[PDB]
Amino acid sequence: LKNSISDYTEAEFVQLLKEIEKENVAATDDVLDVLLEHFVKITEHPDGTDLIYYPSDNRDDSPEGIVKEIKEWRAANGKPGFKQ
Amino acid sequence: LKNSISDYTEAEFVQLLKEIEKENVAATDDVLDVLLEHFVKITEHPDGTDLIYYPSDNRDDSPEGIVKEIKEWRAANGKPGFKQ
Amino acid sequence: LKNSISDYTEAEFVQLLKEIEKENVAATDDVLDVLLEHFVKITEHPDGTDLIYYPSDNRDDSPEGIVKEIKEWRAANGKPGFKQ
Amino acid sequence: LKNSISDYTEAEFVQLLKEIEKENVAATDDVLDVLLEHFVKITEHPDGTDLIYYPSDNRDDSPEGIVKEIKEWRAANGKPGFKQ
Amino acid sequence: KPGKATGKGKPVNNKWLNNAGKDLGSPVPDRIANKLRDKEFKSFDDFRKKFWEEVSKDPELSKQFSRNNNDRMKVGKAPKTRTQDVSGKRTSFELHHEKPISGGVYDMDNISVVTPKRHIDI
Amino acid sequence: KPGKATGKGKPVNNKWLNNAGKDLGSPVPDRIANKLRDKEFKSFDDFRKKFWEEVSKDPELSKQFSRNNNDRMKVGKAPKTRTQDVSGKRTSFELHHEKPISGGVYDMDNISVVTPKRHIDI
Amino acid sequence: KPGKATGKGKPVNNKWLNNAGKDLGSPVPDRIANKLRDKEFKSFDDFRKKFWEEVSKDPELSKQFSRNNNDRMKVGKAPKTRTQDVSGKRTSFELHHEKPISGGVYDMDNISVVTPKRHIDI
Amino acid sequence: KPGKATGKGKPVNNKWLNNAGKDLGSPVPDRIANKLRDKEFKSFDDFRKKFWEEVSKDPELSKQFSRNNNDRMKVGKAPKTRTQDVSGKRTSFELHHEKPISGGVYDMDNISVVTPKRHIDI
Ligand SMILES: [Zn+2]
Ligand SMILES: [Zn+2]
Ligand SMILES: [Zn+2]
Ligand SMILES: [Zn+2]
Repeated sequence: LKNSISDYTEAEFVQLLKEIEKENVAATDDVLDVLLEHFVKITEHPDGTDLIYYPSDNRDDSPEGIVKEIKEWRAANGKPGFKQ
Repeated sequence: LKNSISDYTEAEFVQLLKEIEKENVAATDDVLDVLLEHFVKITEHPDGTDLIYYPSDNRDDSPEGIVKEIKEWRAANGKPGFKQ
Repeated sequence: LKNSISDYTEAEFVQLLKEIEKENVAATDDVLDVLLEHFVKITEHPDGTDLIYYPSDNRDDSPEGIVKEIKEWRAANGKPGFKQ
Repeated sequence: LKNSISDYTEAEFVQLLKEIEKENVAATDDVLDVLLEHFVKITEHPDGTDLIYYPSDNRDDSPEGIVKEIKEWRAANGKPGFKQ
Repeated sequence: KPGKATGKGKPVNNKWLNNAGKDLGSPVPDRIANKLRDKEFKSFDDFRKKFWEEVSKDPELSKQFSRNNNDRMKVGKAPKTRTQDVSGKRTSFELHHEKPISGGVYDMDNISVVTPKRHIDI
Repeated sequence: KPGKATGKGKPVNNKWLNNAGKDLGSPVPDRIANKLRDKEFKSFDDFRKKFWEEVSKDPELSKQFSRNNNDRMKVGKAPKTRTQDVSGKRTSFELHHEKPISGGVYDMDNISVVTPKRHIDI
Repeated sequence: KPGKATGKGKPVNNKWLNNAGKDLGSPVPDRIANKLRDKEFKSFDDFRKKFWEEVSKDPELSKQFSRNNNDRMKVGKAPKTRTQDVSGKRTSFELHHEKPISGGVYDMDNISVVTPKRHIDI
Repeated sequence: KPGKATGKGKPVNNKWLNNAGKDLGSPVPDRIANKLRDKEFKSFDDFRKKFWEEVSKDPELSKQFSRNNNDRMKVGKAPKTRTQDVSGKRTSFELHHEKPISGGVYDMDNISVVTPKRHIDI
């Protein structure tokens, strides 16, 4: 769990999303909610978890779609992107 | 890793599928391939991993769709289903 | 994560302890601390996490030692033990 | 799973060992055995898994002890060590 | 305590939970009631779990949720609400009883789905 | 050893890998070549990883694969082939050089995608 | 098939498995037999699991194994053998019946612990 | 901001942190200072991480901690304190500067280890 989007390559952020998907189906949300808090903190997107649970119909509801939307928003707001 | 489809509730099989999804994006397939061998062995479906990587266009490409197809096939062939 | 010591076989509680050991060496304590809160809640031992990080010199500092101390304390206080 | 000891910092190798410890207590050895094969391959120690299951009485039976023995052996044989 | 589910619920559109943060929230879908009716549950929690799992199996309702929320319901957990409808640690849809113990615990006609924000106001 | 990618590849339909188990297999998509051309790679393995990641970013190609295979490519791994096209431990599409070292290691026009079964026959 | 454990086993030193790769291997510890005697098991596998768990609980025997092997036995799995005693995929101590079905499946006096290498020779 | 570690610390007994919840807490071990002296760190956090890792490598100090706490320090994290010395979310030993910015950020002689409870009182 890095404390900055700049520390994540696109592939590593996808791994983070699949870890969240695994906790989604776990018995409880104890672990899930901690991963989501981290996701919201580093992404800095105003809609937070909506990127995961309420994806825009204008893009794919997939780990790849989530990364693309984050990339576009952070770029449009002059924020550092994923680690190249 | 139970050694029988009858030991898995539908929810638990979904957890197995999300574990496979996590290994899908891991650096290597070392762990993934072991989980897939197990998946093929307990499911007993002739198409094996195709249920995961080559889903029929007549059903959803999701953990839920995979479980439904397995349920329908095992029932149609007189094989025990998921643990109720 | 069951919400009762009675739902755990001794082997399953050991798995819980090894999961905690894995998070112990993770980059941060975000996940670790949630597992520890759960551990303290179900065990009901007044010393809480001390059973893990400050084991009595009168027993083994191992997953097996932790389970034995918990078993002895819960039995001595008339509380339900591990699932047989 | 890196394919070289030089890609692992001492802390990261410890994480690898705790992952092995977790699989040690899993229901089966399917995953465990793959992690062990990887461990044996990158370490290149002739005794392989003995470093984990049959530690010398001249050092600690702990993740830290395992790393130290590997460091000493690879250094004594002119092999590259952990990533600094 | 245990009991059996009763009730008929109500027909819903393709925007079932759109009004979960208003008034008494969204009702129990009649197709869902048909699957849960006359079934015994050890507790309301057991009911809540079976409820969401049933929602994940109804094609008309599952299509109204994202892939991540569908996975949540498939294992018996309530779907996450929108960020704007959360309140503290409560971040998922909750079931609310119209007529409290003062009852009908398993009365699907006395049960509805509401957001955390709205539930607190109630 | 390192080098730079060169070549133009070829235009492909919505069934790109349908003929990966026949003849020399499927060619490098021209849109993919455009993204990899003139880029340096430390090894062919590095090329292979970047190749698949590029495929996952091309909407016209990603739609030809399932969600699980798209995730594989997104991290640089080759997609899994159909069960019928596997051979032992080799269960994913492989890159084959038409003209071996006897060369063009990064020559996208001398590279193609083939299934394990077909690769062994070659 | 199911059955009940019988037998007395034999007293062992602080090097119980030192001779597991010779002759018929190491015998069932008498202290272990005392804990398993007269107990019913659904299969030999069930017996094998309970066997190792009992070994992990005996202070005199657990001290003869490393921390990693103790964790294995604690969950019913056989301890790993030394690298020199393995044979292919068989890397853990195995239970061998002296008198086969030609019997005594749960007869602890007809059961012993042997290494893969030695078991194959037998 | 970055800087270099300086100082000599102090000799400690086999109960180094026994007084971490009193006065200014426990001092930086002189053997630890010898390993960190003259080394550059990007931040105090970087120092804190290297500090604990060094403690895990000192046989005289590591033996004063349990196996779980040793693993924590091995990766740069502070050991967990006793339940009685925690305070809210702060459950691990903290480093305290005697003379604040009003300084010596990397001055090991101006740094000590204290428990959450005691740190708050300070
Ligand atoms: Zn209510
Ligand atoms: Zn070739
Ligand atoms: Zn035999
Ligand atoms: Zn301070």
